[PDB]
Amino acid sequence: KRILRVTFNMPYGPEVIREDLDVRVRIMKAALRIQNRATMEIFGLTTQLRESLLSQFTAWKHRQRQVGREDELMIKVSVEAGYSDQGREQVSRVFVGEVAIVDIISPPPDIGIRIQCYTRQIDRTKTIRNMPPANTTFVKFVEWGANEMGLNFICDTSYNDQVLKNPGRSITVASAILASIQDMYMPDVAAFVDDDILIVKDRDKVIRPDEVTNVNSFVGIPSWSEWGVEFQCLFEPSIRVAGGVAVESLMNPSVNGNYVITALEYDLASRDRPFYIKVMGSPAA
Amino acid sequence: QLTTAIQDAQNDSATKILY
Amino acid sequence: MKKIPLTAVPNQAISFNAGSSYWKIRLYQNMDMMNADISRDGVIVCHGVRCFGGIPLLQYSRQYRPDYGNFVFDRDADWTLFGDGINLFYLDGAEFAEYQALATRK
Amino acid sequence: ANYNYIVDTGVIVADTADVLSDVEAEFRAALGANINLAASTPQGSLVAAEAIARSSVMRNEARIANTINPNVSFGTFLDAICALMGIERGSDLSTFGYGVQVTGRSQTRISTGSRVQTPAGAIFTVLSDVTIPAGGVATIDIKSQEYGNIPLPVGNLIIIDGTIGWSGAKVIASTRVDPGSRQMSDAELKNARVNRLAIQGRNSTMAIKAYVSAVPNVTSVNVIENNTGAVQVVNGVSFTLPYAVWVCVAGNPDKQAVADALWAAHNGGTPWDYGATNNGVPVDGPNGVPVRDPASGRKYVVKWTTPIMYDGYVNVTVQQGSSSVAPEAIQNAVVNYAQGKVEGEEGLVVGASLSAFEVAGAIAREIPGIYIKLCQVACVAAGSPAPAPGDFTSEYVMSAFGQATISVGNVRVTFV
Amino acid sequence: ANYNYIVDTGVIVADTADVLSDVEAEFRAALGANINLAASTPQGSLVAAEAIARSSVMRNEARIANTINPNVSFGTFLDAICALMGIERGSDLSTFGYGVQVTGRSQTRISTGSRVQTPAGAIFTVLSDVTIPAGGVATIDIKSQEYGNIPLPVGNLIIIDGTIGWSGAKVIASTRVDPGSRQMSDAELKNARVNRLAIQGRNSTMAIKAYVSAVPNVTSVNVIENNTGAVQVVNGVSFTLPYAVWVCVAGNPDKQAVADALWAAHNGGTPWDYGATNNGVPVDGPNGVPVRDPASGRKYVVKWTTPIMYDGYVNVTVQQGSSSVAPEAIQNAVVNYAQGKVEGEEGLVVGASLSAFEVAGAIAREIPGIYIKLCQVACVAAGSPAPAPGDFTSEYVMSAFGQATISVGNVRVTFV
Repeated sequence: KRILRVTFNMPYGPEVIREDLDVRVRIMKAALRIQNRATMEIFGLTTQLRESLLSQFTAWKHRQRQVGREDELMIKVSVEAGYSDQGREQVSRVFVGEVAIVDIISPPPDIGIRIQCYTRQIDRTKTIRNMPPANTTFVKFVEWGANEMGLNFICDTSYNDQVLKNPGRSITVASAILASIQDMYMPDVAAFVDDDILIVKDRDKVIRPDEVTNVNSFVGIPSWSEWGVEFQCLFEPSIRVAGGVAVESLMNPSVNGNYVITALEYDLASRDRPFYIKVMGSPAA
Repeated sequence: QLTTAIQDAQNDSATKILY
Repeated sequence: MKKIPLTAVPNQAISFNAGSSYWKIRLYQNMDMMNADISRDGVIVCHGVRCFGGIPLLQYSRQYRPDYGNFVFDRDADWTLFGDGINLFYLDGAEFAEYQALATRK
Repeated sequence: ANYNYIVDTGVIVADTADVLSDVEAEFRAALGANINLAASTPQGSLVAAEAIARSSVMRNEARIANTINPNVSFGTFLDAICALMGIERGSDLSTFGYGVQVTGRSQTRISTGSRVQTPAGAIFTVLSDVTIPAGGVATIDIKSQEYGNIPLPVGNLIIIDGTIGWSGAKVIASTRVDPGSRQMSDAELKNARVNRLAIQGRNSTMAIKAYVSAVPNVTSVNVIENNTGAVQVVNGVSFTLPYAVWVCVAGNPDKQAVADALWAAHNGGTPWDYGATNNGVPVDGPNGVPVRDPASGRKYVVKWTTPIMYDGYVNVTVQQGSSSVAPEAIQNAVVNYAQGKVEGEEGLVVGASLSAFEVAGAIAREIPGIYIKLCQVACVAAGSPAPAPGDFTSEYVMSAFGQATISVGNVRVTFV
Repeated sequence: ANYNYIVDTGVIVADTADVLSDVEAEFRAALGANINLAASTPQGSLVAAEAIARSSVMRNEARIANTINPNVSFGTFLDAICALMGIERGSDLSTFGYGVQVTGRSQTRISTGSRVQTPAGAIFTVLSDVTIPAGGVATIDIKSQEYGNIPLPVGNLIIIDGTIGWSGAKVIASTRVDPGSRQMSDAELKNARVNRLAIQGRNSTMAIKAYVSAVPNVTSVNVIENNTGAVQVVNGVSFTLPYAVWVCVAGNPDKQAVADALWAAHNGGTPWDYGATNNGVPVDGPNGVPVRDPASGRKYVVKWTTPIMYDGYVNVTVQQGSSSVAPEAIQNAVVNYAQGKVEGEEGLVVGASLSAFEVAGAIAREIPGIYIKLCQVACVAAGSPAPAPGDFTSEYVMSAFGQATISVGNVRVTFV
């Protein structure tokens, strides 16, 4: 019994959209500089709910007006998905981000909205309040970037003790910080933002050696790829991005091994068949 | 589809400074 | 003081970011008590900590110092009443120091 | 295959699925690579046995790994640890009422466990069969079904399970109601260990102050230690022996109570002193108060002094503000401050100097708006004529063994 | 098939193993008496596996049982024993301050600016500060590692700069805290436990020693008693007053904290004696650290001394036998033993005595098979040149007051 919630944050409070309404959330996260995205198709909206939500979602009041100094400029929405049977819940968190676009896909008799949320869409920040370090090592520049963005950081890499001259003095906004941390040292070590945690790590290392996920049940077949193992699965509320996987397949016996995660393809539909997550993984070292 | 990717490409090119 | 949700499962592992540290507590029923394996930032901290009400899980100083925090059970641990009746609370450095000062002069 | 489930960070206990898999792998390697390890087969039965074992031992070891740590111990282990400091867990007994009167008729026989009841619950079981004599009334012995100090007040016991002929039961005043006990919890044992540690983590003077301030009616206490090996003034009190400790207690508590507190907190070897003359009232005579040690019948004598009482007069010449106030309000504010009923400020405790500036501050904090022109203080001995005008000064300093008391009548308020 | 109990000499429960015969005799008389228990058979493999399992069970149980007593325990197991007596396990820290920085003009001295002193400094700046136009600023710094560090009072090296800043420096006014370090005291917790076996107690020589040792950065404490009060000299160090406690504290702790702990462990009314001129180095000459009594009254004086610093040398002659080259691990072993890292043999402490046999014993500890021939030691005061080869003898008395120290370069090793 799938349980999917879309929880907005508005002045009135959190208005949770449950799974009783036709909801369809397509999320795609990855270990890059690009903001992970979630498309949301929500049907069955009443007139009052539409007035409460769509009118709040806007791109104005920061271009033709001022009304902006901090958050509340755009509504931040989180996603809590999982399963529930025998009374126990499994609602994890699968996405946190701010809306940017809203449209309508289905006309009457079912007025269905389709919003587009991106992680860290608050790039309308204080244009870098604190100046970057003049000379500093990679780990300390990462710490400065995390502090500027307001997110806790996980810096686990072998390039931390390398000095830089002018590490990001052309940066204009908070979002460009991640692009810069990605720009320097891009054979392996790609930094990204997963929810509210900024992860800077080598591509062949697991953020968490103790949090390997043993996988034995797959939808379809766990296959090879030009990098690693690619496979789809039913929603397990224990698979993050950059996490370690311990694939143990039946159809393909030689894809077994330990892999790290590079991409993630959530497709959750409460009132439709697709409730799968697709994992791109590469060999872990 | 492709309109989603188009919207993504547009959102990439929005930052807080005009020049 | 942060309440860590629990599950009425005899053996479980809860993983969270609390107090600028990443904790992982594996609570399991051992004979007629509850034991916990506590790990912070990946590396293990303690194994098989017998759990009681009011006594911090991280007992020895270097595990909760400096300002690392601690975990406290309101009552004696019992997975049958987890979530509704028994809660595990996380205290940061200052809160745990104040709790220790309170409990060192009972 | 067994790894090392002991390691150094305490005992690591794996899941029974994992240990069963290890045992199954061992049996498969031993007997045959494709042996049927089904639970109904003899090899499967042996696997299940070796899986119940090799897990019972792991769980026992993890159960009693860090058992010498008193903070998180349990059961007999906690009892053994607590018995090192004399703390012993009690025994869970029950009330054992004897001689309970029973009224009936002829030769009615009361059987064991007749289960009488007190007016407020508390079912008691008869522990001895009896037969009523020709007089019609007899005595029985009852034991509380539950545990602890169950009350058995004098009154008419009601009968739950009564035979034919038994009229009633009464707790006559001759009944010996032997009380019971309700053991002691492990949390209470750890708590008592903490109490004993707090008691014995203190030095001489600190323990003196704590024990004698815990006594009721003790407003303040001044503890002074010579620690010089020379009869001299250290910082305000003229001692009389080279190695001694001097304690002054305010208030009007029970002399035996404060003496017992002194004795219980006494450091040892270092004797008390009354000081020199006029070094705090050496009450109870030249010889100190004797107390009986609760531990042994040997008595011990303790000496302590009450503060030199001083009567404090305060003259104020306040100018009335917009709002109307009565001089009784100022007098009561000063009296409350001197008694110490205000927050923050200690007041006129022993060894506290009497400052007109502090009195003016208290007067202001209780009565804002009025304008204070001049405040003066004066100190005299108790039961002496009030000081003449001009004797008042802006501040009176007091010794380490005196206490100033200000009454409502000692505050002279002038409305200028 | 037995648990040997070393009653007094080793205090260890030891497994006896030899359980395969017992397992074989168990299979016999239960599966019959004619069973072919020979190997290369299924029952033989079963018996071998069961015997292995039961030897492992016995070993694990013996180790867990032996963890109850020290000298055989390890992390989180010996620590239950330490916490039984309240000997704290112990933390880490690193933070400095006040470090001056002479620089160019309006340089942005940004956070975590890496700096380094002689012993691998690795010092960062806590928060970014911008240089004032005068050119002199003060920053607050922390240490990368979590070890007891002594920064030199001279600026040594910086890593990160905009090439405009000249250099940082350390001034006398800078606040330096020597930090505690995990345990590093891991094998010598067993040494420190015996000394601090009475931390939870007060008002005794052992309690005073335990508490002062518990004070951070106090490597060693010597506390004498004066039970026989007739001036004289008791256990070394002349005693001016008849009854007094003489305290010698090593390390580089904070005077206020050490004096507060010494006050907390006071013993009633026993004075503090640190005179006799050369006996120790007085902390503050006459009128030592005042401190404040927690039982609020007066400002007393706590008197202790610091040891006389000595510099030791070690001349070793070894054969480099058994075909194992070792050129400069010998001085590392010697300095480890002197610092007290070894288990059970506390090194050069305030009450130590530099022994040639002890040094040769430590060398034979850490590396056997070199056949030490000569291990002369001698020593001199804190300054002074080398004592010349004529002074190198087999022993130094190193009286109760004072403290020896062996440098890494003060050990000379020669191969014969």
